[PDB]
Amino acid sequence: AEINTTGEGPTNIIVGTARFNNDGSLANYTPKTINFSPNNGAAPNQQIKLSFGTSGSNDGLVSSNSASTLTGQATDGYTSGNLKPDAIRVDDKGNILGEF
Amino acid sequence: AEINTTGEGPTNIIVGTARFNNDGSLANYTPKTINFSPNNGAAPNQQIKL
Repeated sequence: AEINTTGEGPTNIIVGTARFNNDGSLANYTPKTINFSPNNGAAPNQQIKLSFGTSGSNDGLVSSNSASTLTGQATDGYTSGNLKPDAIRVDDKGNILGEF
Repeated sequence: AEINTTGEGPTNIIVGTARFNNDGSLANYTPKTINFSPNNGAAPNQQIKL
């Protein structure tokens, strides 16, 4: 897989920075986005946009005197699925359920 | 963590006073309140009142 455009420049690695404000609230962080090409036949140049919380808020990354630990993680996305005809079930109000 | 505004002035330390009346009943004590910022991402400038 590859990520960065050019010139740093091993292809794998991004080198950004991050700063926390005086009371541990985040100030800013860079890069906010990532080009990402899997290079395995998947559609190239997916554009992820990492999020680590709004400026000046506890919602994202937060520095503190206490020991550092990861918490939370979430993202968009699925895996391909297919319907199975043997199980269908109509319900009340007449919309037809399906169970992939 | 920090507490006092300015000018004494290590940030940590408050220097108040207290007086007791003639029979041991309290007379007065100062400061009656404390600004307090944890400085760990918690909401800054909590106002305690001792």
